[PDB]
Amino acid sequence: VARSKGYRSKTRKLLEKKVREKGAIPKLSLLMHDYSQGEYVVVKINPSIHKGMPHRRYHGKVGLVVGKRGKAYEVKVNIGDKERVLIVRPEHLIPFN
Amino acid sequence: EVFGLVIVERDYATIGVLKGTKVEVLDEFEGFVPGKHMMGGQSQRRIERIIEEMYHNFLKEVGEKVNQYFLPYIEMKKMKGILIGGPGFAKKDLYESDLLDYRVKKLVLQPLFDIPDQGEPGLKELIMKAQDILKNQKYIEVENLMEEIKYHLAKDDGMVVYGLEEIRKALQLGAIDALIVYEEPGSELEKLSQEAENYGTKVYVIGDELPDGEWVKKTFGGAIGKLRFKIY
Amino acid sequence: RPGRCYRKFSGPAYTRREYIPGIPMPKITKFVMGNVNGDYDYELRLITTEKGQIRHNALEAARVIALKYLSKKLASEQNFALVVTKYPHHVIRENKMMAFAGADRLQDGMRLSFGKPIGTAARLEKLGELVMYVRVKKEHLEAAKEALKIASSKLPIRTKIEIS
RNA sequence: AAGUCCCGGCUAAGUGCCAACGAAAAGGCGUCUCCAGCCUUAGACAGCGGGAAGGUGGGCCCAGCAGCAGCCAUCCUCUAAG
RNA sequence: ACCCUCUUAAGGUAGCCAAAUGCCUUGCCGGGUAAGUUCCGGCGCGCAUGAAUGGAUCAACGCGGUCCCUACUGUCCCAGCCUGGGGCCUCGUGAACGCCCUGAGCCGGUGCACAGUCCGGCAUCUCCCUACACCGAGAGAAGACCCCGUGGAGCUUCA
RNA sequence: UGGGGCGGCACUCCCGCGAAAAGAUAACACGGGAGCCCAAAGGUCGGCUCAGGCGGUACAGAACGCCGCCGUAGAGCGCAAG
RNA sequence: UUUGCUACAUCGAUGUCGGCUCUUCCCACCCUGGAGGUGCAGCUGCCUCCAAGGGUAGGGCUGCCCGCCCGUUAAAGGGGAGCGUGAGCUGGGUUUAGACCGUCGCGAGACAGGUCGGACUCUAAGGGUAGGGAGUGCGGACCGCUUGAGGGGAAGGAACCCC
Repeated sequence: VARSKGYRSKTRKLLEKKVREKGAIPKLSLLMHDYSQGEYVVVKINPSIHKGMPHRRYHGKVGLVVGKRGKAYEVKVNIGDKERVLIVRPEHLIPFN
Repeated sequence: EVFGLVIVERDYATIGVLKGTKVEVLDEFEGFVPGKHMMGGQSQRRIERIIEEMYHNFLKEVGEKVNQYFLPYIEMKKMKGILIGGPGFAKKDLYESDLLDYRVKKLVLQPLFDIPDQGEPGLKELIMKAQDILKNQKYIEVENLMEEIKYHLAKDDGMVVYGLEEIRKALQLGAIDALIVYEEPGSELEKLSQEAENYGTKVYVIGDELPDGEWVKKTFGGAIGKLRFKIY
Repeated sequence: RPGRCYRKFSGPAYTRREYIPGIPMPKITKFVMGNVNGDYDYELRLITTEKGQIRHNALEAARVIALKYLSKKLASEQNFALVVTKYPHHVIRENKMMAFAGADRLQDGMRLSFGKPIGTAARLEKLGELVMYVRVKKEHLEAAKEALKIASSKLPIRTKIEIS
């Protein structure tokens, strides 16, 4: 049988949360930084924040910030040879390096 | 004694035991062997597979159920023979296959019988048909003992004791292995038989039904026994 | 069915009872015999030397023969403790449909070939796993080697005997 | 076409002379090798002659089993000996 | 045998049967044979007998199906001898099919898994006549079986 | 479509596993679901803490109400699974 | 040597059951030959090992194969060769077209159920085999007599009776 291609399929363990990270958002110090254009970020999905959540295929990728729309950011990521632009809420981002 | 009774058909089997003159049913079960019409494959080559395969699956549980009910009786050495009957070739296929235990298969008395019915009426039919066989199977030790007794008498080795007075002498020492007592109610022979069982001596009670009984009564007065060891 | 069919590994471990309906009861029911907590000198063991599977039929026959031999020597509750360690967790299954459903022009051949459970087995995934051991005093060391040798004859995997 | 090449060992079956290609559990002190443990010139193992045993063949049960037929203990005339 | 209920109105009467109709199945008992899965008679758990969808029933008739007996015989045990016309040898007339090739002895292998031709062996002097058909996966016909094609044709009806 | 047929629907969609710690990945493989329900079971603001257990109380009982102690979730969140 | 599983080869065809005829092979030994054990006194049994040189027949029933049965036999073993062999036969079975019955289907029609009737083509290039004639070589033309490398064989097998 071929697999169902829902939005959150084959994510039983990617969207786990370890016992010491559970609860409504713990880390506020990452949210106190305002990314400017040209910065590098890492797309890290937060399983407990259900707004502005990216797709499984982008978890752990490194993007470049190119703009801002509201409270969410426009991030340019490479998948293969293709450029893709995402709009991600800052709860799903960490700075790179 | 106990005699095993089995009636087997293509889809029905019955298991029973003959305890003296009593007939007791142990298990009756069906097998669901279908035919060519409720099929199925609509192919000649493989329709005949099922009809010849759950036919065998049914025979497998008949043999398995026979083993469970008959093996306990064998271990106490209480069964003397097994009679198998039934219509068709079901009895032949069961007897000549590996589905019976060798202990059970060794006790099956030839030949197989044709019985039309199942259940308790069918079991009584099987016993009636085999009355000739059970006549020979009921007295074997007696026939074996008389030959052995006759051999010892000619050798003049003193292994056989006869006479009411001398038997009582050997009974007290527990030297009589087997004592054949002629059937005579109200006489010393019956009283002697009852006492003899107390010393471990196996007792065989015979009468006019056996041609050798007349020989015992005419010669030894109806009392004769085999000695475990020489006395004098 | 010959034991060469279910002696080798074919697939993963198949144990989860909640996703597997209709598993037959194993032949082994008693795994510890004798008087454990008795005072014993020797603690000799039966150790495999290969990887494979042991059907629950082989595991129960190797146990009856060993218990009868030791009980034949002196007694039952007396100074011996017979213990079989592995439990048959794995479930072995047979494509029985070759028997019935393979001849109705039903899903015959290899069509719908996932099999149905027929019994259980003990996976032996390491080299040198303990299968049985027996504890006796010093006067019975010889009747204890022979019990484990006779039992080793009814098991599919090659084994040794170790004394300690 | 190119070694009847060199050294240390094994096999007696024509085993073998097979990368992909043809054999299992079990048995063999057949022969070759490495580890254990236990006895040895205060005479080991095997063998050979003798002592090779006595109260008693004690016994319970038994005409009698006078180890060894149904349960079982356990004492020295003793020393180069039981 | 009698009464009540449901499918859907009623619930197989007279007869007949293991039938040219009975799956189980070579049904069971008898006849016939030394020996009878066929045949005859009887029985009737009739998968799935039955009344103009015609039931039971055979006098006469049959280049209809089946079983038995007598007679008779080369059908056989088990083959033999004889005759006419061919075949065989000679004169005259005078075709057809097989044909990559002429290179086709055989055994074990290789390889789409059964080689005349390849590998390893063992064999093998050339030509001609009669006889035999085992092999050449022998010759003869774009397989009727089976499946496929958004190919047909005739028939049917509740498409 | 392990020939076709009969069966089933692996013919649209969702969850786990198959799946080999990025991504992609097949089976007439395994374990199951959807084709809706709700004017609140939707929006926001405030207060509170759940299942289970222990001690004391008339009817009161394992399980009514009251007074206290513990309880990381062992509850609930329309419906499968995560 | 069964029955399945797979779908590699053959669809501008490798004639598809059984029987008869004829040939050969395997051994996992039914009888015949050798040796042993036995709960082997003798006769008869049962079992183990070697061994494939010879044998393994006649009938009733069924299209069969299997199987059951009759009278014997030393025994009346079991398998392979494209389930050996239809350019050798046969044509009972099976699978065309005609027809009857039962069940099923509104029908046309179906069955894997029963029954009656239903075609068997060919002149042998090559090989092989069975026999019969010439030639060249050995070795100038002829007449006569031989040997015994090699090759084949089952040339014999078995039972009953006497002492």
